[PDB]
Amino acid sequence: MISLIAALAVDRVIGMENAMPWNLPADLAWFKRNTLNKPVIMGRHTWESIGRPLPGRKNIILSSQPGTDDRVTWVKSVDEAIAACGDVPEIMVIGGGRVYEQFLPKAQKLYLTHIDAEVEGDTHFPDYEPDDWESVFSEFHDADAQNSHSYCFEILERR
Ligand SMILES: NC(=O)c1ccc[n+]([C@@H]2O[C@H](COP(=O)([O-])OP(=O)(O)OC[C@H]3O[C@@H](n4cnc5c(N)ncnc54)[C@H](OP(=O)(O)O)[C@@H]3O)[C@@H](O)[C@H]2O)c1
Ligand SMILES: Nc1nc(=O)c2nc(CNc3ccc(C(=O)N[C@@H](CCC(=O)O)C(=O)O)cc3)cnc2[nH]1
Ligand SMILES: [Ca+2]
Ligand SMILES: [Ca+2]
Repeated sequence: MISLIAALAVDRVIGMENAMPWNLPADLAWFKRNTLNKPVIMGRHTWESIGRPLPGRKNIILSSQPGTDDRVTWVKSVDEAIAACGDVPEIMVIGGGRVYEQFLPKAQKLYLTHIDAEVEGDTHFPDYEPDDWESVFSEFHDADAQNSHSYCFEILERR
C-alpha cells in the first residue's frame, strides 16, 4: 500500500523557499509516529530541506542524477522507488510537491494535517478530488504553549 503524509497550511501551501515556515512539534511527533520503521520516499529538494537521514526509516530519495550520500538510497524513477521499498505493508511518501503529484494516483491513504496558518508559499499539495476519498479519522487541537496554530489530523482512505 502507498500512503502520502503531509502538513497543509491554508490554500494547500506546504513550503516556502525550501523550508516549512511553522513550528508545530505536535505535528512532527505525529509524522514520526506514522513513519517510524517504514520506508519513506522523498524528492531531492525535500531531502535537502530535512538535511539528514530520518533515523529508524528506510530513506529513499528520488533524483534524476547520481546520489551524493550513501546513508540513503537514491533512485531515478517512481517505479524504481517503489521497488526499492521491498515487500512492506505500507510505503510512506513524504513529499515534496512534485513527488506528491506523481504518487497521488497510486496511493490508498492520505495522512493530512490541516494547519490553521496563513503562509505565503511556493509549494502546494495536489488538488485532490473530494469524492474519491473518505475521511476515517479526524482530531482537532487548539493552539497551546508549544504549538502556535490550531491543527487537525485527518486520515483519508481511497473509496
Ligand atoms: N508540509 C509538508 O508536509 C511538506 C512535506 C515535504 C516537503 N515539503 C516542502 O516541499 C518543498 C519541496 O517540494 P518540491 O516540489 O520543490 O520538491 P520535491 O518534490 O521534494 O523534489 C523534487 C525533486 O525530486 C526529484 N524527482 C521528483 N520526481 C522524480 C522522478 N519521477 N524521477 C526522478 N527524480 C524525481 C527531482 O530531483 P532532481 O532535480 O535532482 O532530478 C526533483 O527536482 C519544500 O518547500 C519543502 O519544505 C513540505
Ligand atoms: N504531517 C507532516 N508534518 C511535517 O512536518 C512533514 N514534513 C515533511 C518533510 N519534512 C520534514 C522535516 C523534518 C522532519 C523531522 O526532523 N522529523 C523527525 C523528528 C520528529 C519530532 O520532532 O518528533 C523524525 O524523526 O521524524 C521530518 C520531515 C513531510 N511530511 C510531513 N508531514
Ligand atoms: Ca504540471
Ligand atoms: Ca497559506
